[PDB]
Amino acid sequence: QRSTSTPNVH
Amino acid sequence: QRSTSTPNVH
Amino acid sequence: AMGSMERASLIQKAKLAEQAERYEDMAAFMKGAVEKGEELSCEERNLLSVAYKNVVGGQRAAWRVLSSIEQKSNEEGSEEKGPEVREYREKVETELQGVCDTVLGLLDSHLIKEAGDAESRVFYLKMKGDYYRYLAEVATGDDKKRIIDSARSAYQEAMDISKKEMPPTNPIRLGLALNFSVFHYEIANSPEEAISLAKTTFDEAMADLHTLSEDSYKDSTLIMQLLRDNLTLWT
Amino acid sequence: MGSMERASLIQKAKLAEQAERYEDMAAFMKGAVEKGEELSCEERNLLSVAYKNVVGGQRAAWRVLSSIEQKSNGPEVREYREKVETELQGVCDTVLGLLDSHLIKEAGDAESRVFYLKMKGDYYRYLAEVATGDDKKRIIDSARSAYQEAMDISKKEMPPTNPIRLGLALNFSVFHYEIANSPEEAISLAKTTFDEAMADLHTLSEDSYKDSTLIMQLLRDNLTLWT
Ligand SMILES: [Cl-]
Ligand SMILES: [Cl-]
Ligand SMILES: [Cl-]
Ligand SMILES: [Cl-]
Ligand SMILES: [Mg+2]
Ligand SMILES: [Mg+2]
Ligand SMILES: [Mg+2]
Ligand SMILES: [Mg+2]
Ligand SMILES: [Mg+2]
Ligand SMILES: [Mg+2]
Ligand SMILES: [Mg+2]
Ligand SMILES: [Mg+2]
Ligand SMILES: [Mg+2]
Repeated sequence: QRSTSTPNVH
Repeated sequence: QRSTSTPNVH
Repeated sequence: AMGSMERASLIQKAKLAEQAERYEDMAAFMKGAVEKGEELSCEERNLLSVAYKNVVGGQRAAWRVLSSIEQKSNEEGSEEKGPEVREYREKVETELQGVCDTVLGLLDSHLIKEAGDAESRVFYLKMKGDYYRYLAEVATGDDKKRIIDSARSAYQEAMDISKKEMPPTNPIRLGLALNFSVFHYEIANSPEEAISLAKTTFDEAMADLHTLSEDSYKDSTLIMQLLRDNLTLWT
Repeated sequence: MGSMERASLIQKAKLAEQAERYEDMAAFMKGAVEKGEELSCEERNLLSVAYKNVVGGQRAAWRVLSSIEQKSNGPEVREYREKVETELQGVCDTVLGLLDSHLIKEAGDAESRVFYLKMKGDYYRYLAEVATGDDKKRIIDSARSAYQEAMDISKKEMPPTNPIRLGLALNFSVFHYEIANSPEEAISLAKTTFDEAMADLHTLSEDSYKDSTLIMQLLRDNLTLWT
Protein backbone atom coordinates (compact mmCIF):
# COMPACT_ATOMS: atom_id res chain seq x y z
CA GLN A 1 0.00 0.00 0.00
CA ARG A 2 1.30 3.43 -0.98
CA SER A 3 1.41 6.43 1.32
CA THR A 4 -1.33 9.00 0.67
CA SER A 5 -0.37 12.50 -0.44
CA THR A 6 -2.46 15.65 -0.61
CA PRO A 7 -5.57 14.80 -2.69
CA ASN A 8 -6.32 16.47 -5.96
CA VAL A 9 -9.49 18.16 -4.75
CA HIS A 10 -10.66 21.63 -3.79
CA GLN B 1 -32.20 9.85 -19.56
CA ARG B 2 -30.54 9.04 -22.89
CA SER B 3 -31.07 5.69 -24.59
CA THR B 4 -28.42 3.07 -23.76
CA SER B 5 -26.26 1.71 -26.58
CA THR B 6 -23.99 -1.36 -26.62
CA PRO B 7 -21.56 -1.02 -23.67
CA ASN B 8 -17.84 -0.56 -24.19
CA VAL B 9 -16.83 -3.94 -22.79
CA HIS B 10 -15.21 -6.96 -24.43
CA ALA C 1 7.03 5.07 -37.02
CA MET C 2 4.36 2.35 -37.02
CA GLY C 3 4.54 1.17 -40.64
CA SER C 4 7.77 -0.71 -39.97
CA MET C 5 6.76 -2.07 -36.55
CA GLU C 6 6.09 -5.76 -36.03
CA ARG C 7 2.34 -6.36 -36.02
CA ALA C 8 2.75 -8.60 -32.96
CA SER C 9 4.51 -5.76 -31.13
CA LEU C 10 1.71 -3.32 -31.95
CA ILE C 11 -0.85 -5.76 -30.56
CA GLN C 12 1.22 -6.36 -27.42
CA LYS C 13 1.54 -2.61 -26.88
CA ALA C 14 -2.20 -2.13 -27.41
CA LYS C 15 -2.74 -4.67 -24.60
CA LEU C 16 -0.24 -2.87 -22.36
CA ALA C 17 -1.89 0.48 -23.07
CA GLU C 18 -5.25 -1.06 -22.12
CA GLN C 19 -3.85 -2.27 -18.78
CA ALA C 20 -2.43 1.23 -18.23
CA GLU C 21 -5.75 2.91 -19.17
CA ARG C 22 -3.92 4.77 -21.94
CA TYR C 23 -6.69 4.60 -24.52
CA GLU C 24 -5.37 7.15 -27.01
CA ASP C 25 -2.13 5.15 -27.19
CA MET C 26 -4.10 1.91 -27.39
CA ALA C 27 -6.10 3.25 -30.33
CA ALA C 28 -2.95 4.38 -32.14
CA PHE C 29 -1.34 0.96 -31.71
CA MET C 30 -4.46 -0.72 -33.08
CA LYS C 31 -4.56 1.71 -36.02
CA GLY C 32 -0.99 0.68 -36.76
CA ALA C 33 -1.94 -3.00 -36.52
CA VAL C 34 -4.90 -2.52 -38.86
CA GLU C 35 -2.60 -0.78 -41.35
CA LYS C 36 -0.53 -3.98 -41.64
CA GLY C 37 -3.38 -5.11 -43.91
CA GLU C 38 -4.13 -8.46 -42.24
CA GLU C 39 -7.55 -9.48 -40.93
CA LEU C 40 -8.23 -8.97 -37.22
CA SER C 41 -8.98 -11.68 -34.69
CA CYS C 42 -11.84 -11.45 -32.21
CA GLU C 43 -9.47 -10.26 -29.51
CA GLU C 44 -8.12 -7.61 -31.87
CA ARG C 45 -11.59 -6.36 -32.81
CA ASN C 46 -12.22 -6.00 -29.07
CA LEU C 47 -8.98 -4.04 -28.63
CA LEU C 48 -9.82 -1.79 -31.59
CA SER C 49 -13.37 -1.18 -30.39
CA VAL C 50 -12.52 -0.62 -26.71
CA ALA C 51 -9.70 1.79 -27.58
CA TYR C 52 -11.59 4.06 -29.94
CA LYS C 53 -14.84 3.93 -27.96
CA ASN C 54 -12.96 5.09 -24.85
CA VAL C 55 -11.44 7.99 -26.78
CA VAL C 56 -14.64 9.07 -28.53
CA GLY C 57 -16.71 8.31 -25.42
CA GLY C 58 -14.64 10.83 -23.46
CA GLN C 59 -14.99 13.40 -26.23
CA ARG C 60 -18.76 12.83 -26.51
CA ALA C 61 -19.18 13.27 -22.75
CA ALA C 62 -17.14 16.48 -22.85
CA TRP C 63 -19.03 17.78 -25.87
CA ARG C 64 -22.35 17.15 -24.14
CA VAL C 65 -21.25 19.07 -21.04
CA LEU C 66 -20.07 22.01 -23.14
CA SER C 67 -23.10 22.03 -25.46
CA SER C 68 -25.35 22.16 -22.40
CA ILE C 69 -23.41 25.07 -20.89
CA GLU C 70 -23.43 26.81 -24.28
CA GLN C 71 -27.19 26.49 -24.69
CA LYS C 72 -27.92 27.52 -21.09
CA SER C 73 -25.70 30.57 -21.57
CA ASN C 74 -27.37 31.54 -24.85
CA GLU C 75 -30.85 31.08 -23.34
CA GLU C 76 -29.98 33.38 -20.45
CA GLY C 77 -29.06 35.77 -23.26
CA SER C 78 -26.70 38.01 -21.28
CA GLU C 79 -25.04 40.73 -23.36
CA GLU C 80 -21.61 39.53 -22.14
CA LYS C 81 -21.44 35.69 -22.09
CA GLY C 82 -21.16 32.77 -24.55
CA PRO C 83 -18.15 33.20 -26.95
CA GLU C 84 -15.63 31.20 -24.92
CA VAL C 85 -17.87 28.19 -24.38
CA ARG C 86 -18.81 28.18 -28.07
CA GLU C 87 -15.14 28.26 -29.07
CA TYR C 88 -14.18 25.51 -26.66
CA ARG C 89 -17.17 23.36 -27.62
CA GLU C 90 -16.02 23.80 -31.25
CA LYS C 91 -12.48 22.73 -30.28
CA VAL C 92 -13.69 19.51 -28.65
CA GLU C 93 -16.11 18.92 -31.54
CA THR C 94 -13.28 19.18 -34.08
CA GLU C 95 -11.20 16.67 -32.12
CA LEU C 96 -14.16 14.29 -31.91
CA GLN C 97 -14.81 14.57 -35.64
CA GLY C 98 -11.13 13.81 -36.27
CA VAL C 99 -11.25 10.56 -34.29
CA CYS C 100 -14.49 9.48 -35.98
CA ASP C 101 -12.96 10.23 -39.39
CA THR C 102 -9.91 8.13 -38.45
CA VAL C 103 -12.10 5.18 -37.50
CA LEU C 104 -14.26 5.49 -40.61
CA GLY C 105 -11.07 5.69 -42.66
CA LEU C 106 -9.76 2.43 -41.20
CA LEU C 107 -13.10 0.75 -41.83
CA ASP C 108 -13.26 1.94 -45.44
CA SER C 109 -9.59 1.49 -46.36
CA HIS C 110 -8.88 -1.82 -44.61
CA LEU C 111 -11.49 -3.57 -42.51
CA ILE C 112 -14.84 -3.86 -44.32
CA LYS C 113 -13.58 -4.98 -47.72
CA GLU C 114 -10.97 -7.39 -46.28
CA ALA C 115 -13.28 -9.20 -43.81
CA GLY C 116 -13.43 -12.89 -44.70
CA ASP C 117 -16.63 -13.86 -42.86
CA ALA C 118 -20.15 -12.54 -42.27
CA GLU C 119 -19.73 -12.06 -38.53
CA SER C 120 -16.72 -9.76 -38.84
CA ARG C 121 -18.26 -7.94 -41.83
CA VAL C 122 -21.37 -7.19 -39.76
CA PHE C 123 -19.24 -6.01 -36.84
CA TYR C 124 -17.38 -3.54 -39.07
CA LEU C 125 -20.55 -2.24 -40.74
CA LYS C 126 -22.07 -1.78 -37.28
CA MET C 127 -18.96 0.15 -36.29
CA LYS C 128 -19.31 2.32 -39.41
CA GLY C 129 -22.93 3.02 -38.42
CA ASP C 130 -21.86 3.87 -34.88
CA TYR C 131 -19.13 6.34 -35.86
CA TYR C 132 -21.37 8.07 -38.40
CA ARG C 133 -23.94 8.24 -35.58
CA TYR C 134 -21.38 9.93 -33.33
CA LEU C 135 -20.68 12.39 -36.14
CA ALA C 136 -24.44 12.95 -36.51
CA GLU C 137 -24.74 13.91 -32.83
CA VAL C 138 -22.60 17.01 -33.42
CA ALA C 139 -23.57 17.75 -37.03
CA THR C 140 -25.89 20.58 -38.08
CA GLY C 141 -27.93 21.42 -41.19
CA ASP C 142 -27.43 19.65 -44.53
CA ASP C 143 -24.21 17.95 -43.43
CA LYS C 144 -26.29 16.32 -40.70
CA LYS C 145 -28.73 14.90 -43.25
CA ARG C 146 -25.95 13.27 -45.29
CA ILE C 147 -24.25 11.86 -42.19
CA ILE C 148 -27.54 10.44 -40.89
CA ASP C 149 -28.10 8.77 -44.27
CA SER C 150 -24.59 7.29 -44.15
CA ALA C 151 -25.23 5.86 -40.67
CA ARG C 152 -28.59 4.45 -41.76
CA SER C 153 -27.06 2.82 -44.85
CA ALA C 154 -24.26 1.14 -42.89
CA TYR C 155 -26.65 -0.12 -40.21
CA GLN C 156 -29.16 -1.37 -42.81
CA GLU C 157 -26.50 -3.32 -44.70
CA ALA C 158 -25.30 -4.82 -41.43
CA MET C 159 -28.86 -5.74 -40.47
CA ASP C 160 -29.51 -7.37 -43.84
CA ILE C 161 -26.41 -9.56 -43.60
CA SER C 162 -26.97 -10.41 -39.93
CA LYS C 163 -30.52 -11.64 -40.56
CA LYS C 164 -29.31 -13.93 -43.36
CA GLU C 165 -26.09 -15.15 -41.77
CA MET C 166 -26.18 -14.98 -37.97
CA PRO C 167 -28.36 -16.40 -35.14
CA PRO C 168 -30.73 -13.89 -33.44
CA THR C 169 -28.82 -14.35 -30.16
CA ASN C 170 -25.38 -13.64 -31.64
CA PRO C 171 -23.83 -10.76 -29.57
CA ILE C 172 -22.76 -8.83 -32.69
CA ARG C 173 -26.24 -9.12 -34.18
CA LEU C 174 -27.78 -8.05 -30.86
CA GLY C 175 -25.39 -5.14 -30.34
CA LEU C 176 -26.06 -3.96 -33.89
CA ALA C 177 -29.83 -4.07 -33.41
CA LEU C 178 -29.56 -2.26 -30.07
CA ASN C 179 -27.44 0.49 -31.61
CA PHE C 180 -29.63 0.80 -34.72
CA SER C 181 -32.65 1.16 -32.43
CA VAL C 182 -30.85 3.97 -30.59
CA PHE C 183 -30.10 5.57 -33.97
CA HIS C 184 -33.80 5.46 -34.83
CA TYR C 185 -34.86 7.00 -31.54
CA GLU C 186 -32.16 9.58 -30.83
CA ILE C 187 -30.91 10.56 -34.30
CA ALA C 188 -33.58 9.83 -36.90
CA ASN C 189 -36.52 10.92 -34.72
CA SER C 190 -38.24 7.63 -35.53
CA PRO C 191 -39.54 6.28 -32.17
CA GLU C 192 -41.97 3.87 -33.85
CA GLU C 193 -39.13 2.20 -35.76
CA ALA C 194 -36.88 2.25 -32.69
CA ILE C 195 -39.50 0.52 -30.56
CA SER C 196 -40.49 -1.95 -33.28
CA LEU C 197 -36.88 -2.94 -33.92
CA ALA C 198 -36.06 -3.25 -30.22
CA LYS C 199 -39.20 -5.29 -29.49
CA THR C 200 -38.69 -7.62 -32.47
CA THR C 201 -35.02 -8.08 -31.58
CA PHE C 202 -35.80 -8.80 -27.93
CA ASP C 203 -38.58 -11.27 -28.74
CA GLU C 204 -36.64 -13.16 -31.42
CA ALA C 205 -33.60 -13.40 -29.14
CA MET C 206 -35.70 -14.61 -26.19
CA ALA C 207 -37.34 -17.21 -28.45
CA ASP C 208 -33.94 -18.79 -29.17
CA LEU C 209 -32.27 -18.12 -25.81
CA HIS C 210 -32.62 -21.77 -24.78
CA THR C 211 -30.15 -22.68 -27.55
CA LEU C 212 -27.48 -20.12 -26.57
CA SER C 213 -23.93 -21.41 -26.12
CA GLU C 214 -22.70 -20.75 -22.58
CA ASP C 215 -19.80 -18.73 -24.02
CA SER C 216 -22.18 -16.01 -25.28
CA TYR C 217 -24.91 -16.25 -22.64
CA LYS C 218 -23.69 -13.42 -20.42
CA ASP C 219 -23.16 -10.97 -23.29
CA SER C 220 -26.40 -11.77 -25.12
CA THR C 221 -28.53 -11.52 -21.98
CA LEU C 222 -26.91 -8.18 -21.14
CA ILE C 223 -27.82 -6.72 -24.53
CA MET C 224 -31.36 -8.11 -24.21
CA GLN C 225 -31.64 -6.33 -20.85
CA LEU C 226 -30.58 -3.04 -22.46
CA LEU C 227 -33.21 -3.52 -25.18
CA ARG C 228 -35.77 -4.01 -22.39
CA ASP C 229 -34.53 -0.92 -20.53
CA ASN C 230 -34.74 1.22 -23.66
CA LEU C 231 -38.22 -0.13 -24.36
CA THR C 232 -39.29 0.85 -20.83
CA LEU C 233 -37.81 4.32 -21.31
CA TRP C 234 -39.43 4.78 -24.74
CA THR C 235 -42.89 3.65 -23.59
CA MET D 1 -2.83 30.83 -25.77
CA GLY D 2 -0.90 34.09 -26.26
CA SER D 3 -3.70 35.47 -28.45
CA MET D 4 -6.46 34.83 -25.90
CA GLU D 5 -7.23 37.34 -23.16
CA ARG D 6 -6.43 36.26 -19.61
CA ALA D 7 -10.10 36.33 -18.59
CA SER D 8 -10.94 34.03 -21.50
CA LEU D 9 -8.14 31.60 -20.57
CA ILE D 10 -9.47 31.39 -17.01
CA GLN D 11 -13.03 30.89 -18.23
CA LYS D 12 -11.92 28.12 -20.57
CA ALA D 13 -9.91 26.45 -17.78
CA LYS D 14 -13.13 26.35 -15.75
CA LEU D 15 -15.05 24.92 -18.73
CA ALA D 16 -12.36 22.28 -19.28
CA GLU D 17 -12.61 21.35 -15.59
CA GLN D 18 -16.39 20.87 -15.91
CA ALA D 19 -15.78 18.74 -19.01
CA GLU D 20 -13.05 16.66 -17.29
CA ARG D 21 -10.61 17.74 -20.01
CA TYR D 22 -7.59 18.16 -17.76
CA GLU D 23 -4.90 18.39 -20.44
CA ASP D 24 -6.82 21.29 -21.97
CA MET D 25 -7.39 22.78 -18.51
CA ALA D 26 -3.65 22.70 -17.78
CA ALA D 27 -2.82 24.31 -21.13
CA PHE D 28 -5.31 27.12 -20.48
CA MET D 29 -3.84 27.69 -17.02
CA LYS D 30 -0.30 27.73 -18.44
CA GLY D 31 -1.45 30.41 -20.87
CA ALA D 32 -3.01 32.37 -18.01
CA VAL D 33 0.18 32.13 -15.94
CA GLU D 34 2.16 33.42 -18.92
CA LYS D 35 0.17 36.67 -18.83
CA GLY D 36 2.45 37.57 -15.91
CA GLU D 37 -0.17 38.39 -13.26
CA GLU D 38 -0.22 36.63 -9.89
CA LEU D 39 -2.79 33.88 -9.49
CA SER D 40 -5.63 34.10 -6.99
CA CYS D 41 -6.40 31.20 -4.63
CA GLU D 42 -9.12 30.01 -6.99
CA GLU D 43 -6.69 30.14 -9.90
CA ARG D 44 -3.97 28.28 -8.01
CA ASN D 45 -6.58 25.58 -7.40
CA LEU D 46 -7.32 25.45 -11.14
CA LEU D 47 -3.60 25.18 -11.94
CA SER D 48 -3.02 22.49 -9.31
CA VAL D 49 -6.07 20.37 -10.18
CA ALA D 50 -5.27 20.46 -13.90
CA TYR D 51 -1.63 19.41 -13.75
CA LYS D 52 -2.14 16.90 -10.94
CA ASN D 53 -4.82 15.14 -13.01
CA VAL D 54 -2.49 14.97 -16.02
CA VAL D 55 0.56 13.75 -14.12
CA GLY D 56 -1.61 11.52 -11.91
CA GLY D 57 -2.79 9.63 -15.00
CA GLN D 58 0.79 9.28 -16.22
CA ARG D 59 2.05 8.11 -12.81
CA ALA D 60 -0.70 5.48 -12.63
CA ALA D 61 0.17 4.26 -16.13
CA TRP D 62 3.89 4.22 -15.37
CA ARG D 63 3.29 2.15 -12.24
CA VAL D 64 1.24 -0.42 -14.16
CA LEU D 65 3.89 -0.74 -16.86
CA SER D 66 6.84 -0.79 -14.44
CA SER D 67 5.13 -3.63 -12.55
CA ILE D 68 4.61 -5.64 -15.75
CA GLU D 69 8.22 -4.93 -16.73
CA GLN D 70 9.60 -6.15 -13.40
CA LYS D 71 7.39 -9.25 -13.40
CA SER D 72 8.51 -10.01 -16.96
CA ASN D 73 12.19 -9.66 -16.05
CA GLY D 74 10.45 -9.06 -25.57
CA PRO D 75 11.40 -5.32 -25.71
CA GLU D 76 7.85 -3.95 -25.91
CA VAL D 77 7.05 -3.32 -22.24
CA ARG D 78 10.38 -1.56 -21.68
CA GLU D 79 9.88 0.56 -24.80
CA TYR D 80 6.34 1.53 -23.85
CA ARG D 81 7.23 2.19 -20.21
CA GLU D 82 9.99 4.49 -21.53
CA LYS D 83 7.50 6.28 -23.78
CA VAL D 84 5.12 7.00 -20.90
CA GLU D 85 8.05 7.94 -18.65
CA THR D 86 9.29 10.51 -21.18
CA GLU D 87 5.83 12.05 -21.42
CA LEU D 88 5.58 12.22 -17.62
CA GLN D 89 8.99 13.89 -17.38
CA GLY D 90 7.85 16.39 -20.02
CA VAL D 91 4.83 17.45 -17.98
CA CYS D 92 6.88 17.71 -14.79
CA ASP D 93 9.44 19.83 -16.63
CA THR D 94 6.66 22.09 -17.93
CA VAL D 95 5.32 22.62 -14.42
CA LEU D 96 8.77 23.20 -12.93
CA GLY D 97 9.45 25.65 -15.77
CA LEU D 98 6.32 27.65 -14.97
CA LEU D 99 7.24 27.67 -11.29
CA ASP D 100 10.78 28.89 -11.99
CA SER D 101 9.97 31.38 -14.76
CA HIS D 102 6.75 32.93 -13.44
CA LEU D 103 5.24 31.74 -10.18
CA ILE D 104 7.84 31.50 -7.40
CA LYS D 105 9.63 34.79 -8.05
CA GLU D 106 6.38 36.76 -8.59
CA ALA D 107 4.53 35.52 -5.47
CA GLY D 108 4.01 38.26 -2.87
CA ASP D 109 2.50 36.68 0.24
CA ALA D 110 3.70 33.73 2.32
CA GLU D 111 0.73 31.49 1.48
CA SER D 112 1.34 31.62 -2.27
CA ARG D 113 5.14 31.38 -1.87
CA VAL D 114 4.75 28.22 0.23
CA PHE D 115 2.18 26.75 -2.15
CA TYR D 116 4.50 27.15 -5.14
CA LEU D 117 7.52 25.76 -3.30
CA LYS D 118 5.40 22.79 -2.22
CA MET D 119 4.41 22.31 -5.86
CA LYS D 120 8.08 22.44 -6.88
CA GLY D 121 8.82 19.76 -4.29
CA ASP D 122 5.94 17.62 -5.54
CA TYR D 123 6.95 17.71 -9.21
CA TYR D 124 10.58 16.97 -8.41
CA ARG D 125 9.24 14.10 -6.30
CA TYR D 126 7.30 12.78 -9.28
CA LEU D 127 10.50 12.98 -11.34
CA ALA D 128 12.30 11.12 -8.53
CA GLU D 129 9.77 8.26 -8.69
CA VAL D 130 10.99 7.36 -12.20
CA ALA D 131 14.65 8.43 -11.93
CA THR D 132 17.70 6.18 -11.61
CA GLY D 133 21.37 6.65 -10.74
CA ASP D 134 23.08 10.02 -10.30
CA ASP D 135 20.21 11.95 -11.88
CA LYS D 136 18.02 10.54 -9.11
CA LYS D 137 20.30 11.95 -6.40
CA ARG D 138 20.17 15.48 -7.84
CA ILE D 139 16.40 15.31 -8.32
CA ILE D 140 15.84 14.08 -4.76
CA ASP D 141 18.00 16.94 -3.46
CA SER D 142 15.97 19.43 -5.49
CA ALA D 143 12.71 18.09 -4.04
CA ARG D 144 14.13 18.17 -0.51
CA SER D 145 15.39 21.74 -0.94
CA ALA D 146 12.05 23.03 -2.24
CA TYR D 147 10.10 21.31 0.52
CA GLN D 148 12.50 22.50 3.22
CA GLU D 149 12.30 26.13 2.09
CA ALA D 150 8.51 25.86 2.06
CA MET D 151 8.56 24.32 5.55
CA ASP D 152 10.82 27.09 6.87
CA ILE D 153 8.53 29.85 5.55
CA SER D 154 5.34 28.11 6.67
CA LYS D 155 6.63 27.70 10.25
CA LYS D 156 7.51 31.40 10.45
CA GLU D 157 4.50 32.84 8.65
CA MET D 158 1.50 30.53 8.75
CA PRO D 159 -0.66 28.93 11.50
CA PRO D 160 -0.08 25.19 12.15
CA THR D 161 -3.56 24.30 10.92
CA ASN D 162 -3.34 26.28 7.66
CA PRO D 163 -4.31 23.87 4.80
CA ILE D 164 -1.28 24.80 2.68
CA ARG D 165 1.05 24.24 5.63
CA LEU D 166 -0.67 20.92 6.34
CA GLY D 167 -0.65 19.75 2.72
CA LEU D 168 3.03 20.62 2.47
CA ALA D 169 3.90 18.70 5.64
CA LEU D 170 1.85 15.70 4.48
CA ASN D 171 3.66 15.66 1.13
CA PHE D 172 7.09 16.19 2.70
CA SER D 173 6.37 13.24 5.00
CA VAL D 174 5.51 11.13 1.96
CA PHE D 175 8.78 12.25 0.37
CA HIS D 176 10.67 11.11 3.48
CA TYR D 177 8.96 7.73 3.56
CA GLU D 178 8.72 6.81 -0.13
CA ILE D 179 11.65 8.65 -1.74
CA ALA D 180 14.32 9.43 0.84
CA ASN D 181 14.16 6.11 2.72
CA SER D 182 13.69 8.06 5.94
CA PRO D 183 10.74 6.41 7.79
CA GLU D 184 11.80 7.82 11.16
CA GLU D 185 11.69 11.36 9.79
CA ALA D 186 8.43 10.70 7.93
CA ILE D 187 6.71 9.45 11.08
CA SER D 188 8.19 12.14 13.32
CA LEU D 189 7.17 14.90 10.88
CA ALA D 190 3.65 13.51 10.46
CA LYS D 191 3.10 13.07 14.20
CA THR D 192 4.50 16.51 15.10
CA THR D 193 2.42 18.10 12.33
CA PHE D 194 -0.75 16.32 13.46
CA ASP D 195 -0.29 17.25 17.12
CA GLU D 196 0.61 20.88 16.48
CA ALA D 197 -2.30 21.27 14.05
CA MET D 198 -4.78 19.75 16.49
CA ALA D 199 -3.46 22.02 19.25
CA ASP D 200 -4.33 25.10 17.18
CA LEU D 201 -7.46 23.80 15.41
CA HIS D 202 -9.71 25.96 17.61
CA THR D 203 -8.21 29.05 15.93
CA LEU D 204 -8.74 27.86 12.34
CA SER D 205 -11.21 29.77 10.16
CA GLU D 206 -14.32 27.83 9.17
CA ASP D 207 -13.44 28.35 5.49
CA SER D 208 -10.46 26.00 5.90
CA TYR D 209 -11.94 23.51 8.39
CA LYS D 210 -12.98 20.85 5.88
CA ASP D 211 -9.66 20.89 4.03
CA SER D 212 -7.47 20.95 7.14
CA THR D 213 -9.40 18.13 8.83
CA LEU D 214 -9.05 16.04 5.67
CA ILE D 215 -5.27 16.50 5.63
CA MET D 216 -5.05 15.70 9.34
CA GLN D 217 -7.00 12.48 8.66
CA LEU D 218 -4.49 11.55 5.95
CA LEU D 219 -1.61 12.19 8.36
CA ARG D 220 -3.34 9.84 10.83
CA ASP D 221 -3.90 7.21 8.12
CA ASN D 222 -0.28 7.37 6.96
CA LEU D 223 0.86 7.11 10.58
CA THR D 224 -1.26 3.97 11.02
CA LEU D 225 0.19 2.51 7.81
CA TRP D 226 3.78 3.36 8.78
CA THR D 227 3.70 2.08 12.38
CL1 LIG E 1 -10.71 26.94 -27.30
CL1 LIG F 1 -31.39 -8.00 -48.06
CL1 LIG G 1 6.26 2.46 -27.43
CL1 LIG H 1 12.08 31.04 6.09
MG1 LIG I 1 4.49 -7.56 -38.99
MG1 LIG J 1 -26.38 38.87 -16.51
MG1 LIG K 1 -17.74 22.45 -36.07
MG1 LIG L 1 -10.11 -15.19 -44.73
MG1 LIG M 1 -5.21 39.68 -21.06
MG1 LIG N 1 -14.19 38.89 -21.34
MG1 LIG O 1 -1.76 42.04 -18.82
MG1 LIG P 1 13.92 7.09 -19.23
MG1 LIG Q 1 2.66 41.96 -3.86
